[PDB]
Amino acid sequence: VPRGSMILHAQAKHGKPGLPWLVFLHGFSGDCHEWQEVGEAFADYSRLYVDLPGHGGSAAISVDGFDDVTDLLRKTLVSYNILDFWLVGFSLGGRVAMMAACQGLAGLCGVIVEGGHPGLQNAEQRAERQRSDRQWVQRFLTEPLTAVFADWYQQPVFASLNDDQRRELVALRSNNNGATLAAMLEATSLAVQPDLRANLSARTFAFYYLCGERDSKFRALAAELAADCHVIPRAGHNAHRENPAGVIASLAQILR
Ligand SMILES: [Cl-]
Ligand SMILES: [Cl-]
Repeated sequence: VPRGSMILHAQAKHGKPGLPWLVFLHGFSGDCHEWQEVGEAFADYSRLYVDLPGHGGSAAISVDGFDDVTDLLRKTLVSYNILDFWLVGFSLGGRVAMMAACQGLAGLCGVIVEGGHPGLQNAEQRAERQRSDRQWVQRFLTEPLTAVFADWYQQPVFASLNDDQRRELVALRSNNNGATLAAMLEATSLAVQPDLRANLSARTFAFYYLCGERDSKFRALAAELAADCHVIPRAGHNAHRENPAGVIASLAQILR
């Protein structure tokens, strides 16, 4: 997909005529396949597996911030003539879903966020996240992805995984490019995101949170939100990966 393309790369699967679209957004280092094992259990719905800037088929697409991401995501929906849709976003894709929904997405039915940070409480928290993400960026601009992702999947957010799940994940995310990953990590960093709580509290849309039972970090952040939380048993931060069945049951509760 060209570097100057106005619409993001995505894989579409049509469903029943009367049903809305399920627009799936992956997390950092993922691609449009991420939500496919869970999404393909909702064959009645039309499904849109979007590749975010610096990821998958949208890897040549460089963005400055959430403003560019939202604009591109909006234009991508116009491309598939999507008028009624759900934004289902995981972690980074979760943050791009709340950031986009909060700045107007004509035709949104609701936003389903899985382990997506609503935003840091202040500028002091953001300044220290900038510091941290700049170190991460530097590793993605100098080391083989295999070596970077080994330490990536060792962060306290992934503590609940075993070495075999990590090795499987490290190998999968290596199928990327550190230069585009580092630009998208910097352009949509949590250090540049505002605290979206007051907007989510005054939201015009429907909002639903999913969390892995072992994801203590994002379970605590969800408790602060006036949205239903669906805690997924025997799963960590990536609940749709560890417990596809658990997450399918949560989506049915919400949609059907
Ligand atoms: Cl992951
Ligand atoms: Cl697994």
